[PDB]
Amino acid sequence: SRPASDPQVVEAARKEGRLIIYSSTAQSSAQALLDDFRKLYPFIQIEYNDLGTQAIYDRFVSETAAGASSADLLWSSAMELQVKLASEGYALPYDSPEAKNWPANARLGNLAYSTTLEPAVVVYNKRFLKPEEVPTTREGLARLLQEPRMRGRVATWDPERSAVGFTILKADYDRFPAFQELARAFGKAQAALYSSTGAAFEKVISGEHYLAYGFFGSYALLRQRTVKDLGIAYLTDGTVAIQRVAFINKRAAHPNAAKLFLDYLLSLRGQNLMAYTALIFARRETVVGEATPQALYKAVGGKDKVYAIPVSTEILKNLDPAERMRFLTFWRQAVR
Repeated sequence: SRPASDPQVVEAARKEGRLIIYSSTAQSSAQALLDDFRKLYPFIQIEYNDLGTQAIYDRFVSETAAGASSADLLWSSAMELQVKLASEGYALPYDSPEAKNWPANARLGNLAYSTTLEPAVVVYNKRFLKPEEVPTTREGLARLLQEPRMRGRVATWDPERSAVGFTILKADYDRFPAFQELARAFGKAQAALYSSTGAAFEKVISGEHYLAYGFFGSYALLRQRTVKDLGIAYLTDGTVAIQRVAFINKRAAHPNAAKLFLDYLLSLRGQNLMAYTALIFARRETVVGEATPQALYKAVGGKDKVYAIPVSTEILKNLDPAERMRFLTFWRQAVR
């Protein structure tokens, strides 16, 4: 199919001829979306900047303050930092014709959009933990992490170096009491903390760690295709899902190309490519592939077991000084 972007937007994008993206989405995961978008619009040259979540925010803020050339479109899993920018005058307001059935809690009006529904999962090395040895609950994981063989064998986010690590672990801490017992077991097992999914996965795949907690199901599914010893367990006591937020730079030199790419990401065509080929867990329910809401809900025991972090200014509470102090003070004491 073809995204329902307005014909006048398509022609204005052709005049621009160019699209600059700042994205946290691994190029390995995004590449099939970029390639399909270029098939749709061969007259748009894409510059894809694969950057850390904190670095996107810092660089966009600096470039905008200096009046400098910046991104047309920002796409990031650090939901608080995306919602912060889009609620502070950095977003081009645009009603996507592809987002008409987006729930209100999946969009910041016309300022920013959910593009995914990606679970925080457990990945493990099947050579060292068999599927049946991996518990699917926080209390069961706390129990496994008491075992001497697990000491040195756990990876999780560093929520002080990854903005999305913070998004995920803060939401886990807020929603699941059992997260506290688990975080103390991170301490017991001397969990190593990583600022990126790839650094954690590299150590699970070598076997330096047996298990990684809290990383994206999308990246786990894509890595599984080339690494057969990679296992994925879905939490059945409650799964946190992030929504990667896209918005258009208000000061985009190529606003119309950004509109076409945003529409593409929200379209059936783009969400189906996520679900089927990129193995990015899609936001749209009416998709076919492995990385779908249907598949996620089946793995966790139902939709009610998924806490989907909303694309809302309410989540800026996570950036409040008192709220970061409570979370970090507890976190640092538990995992030392």
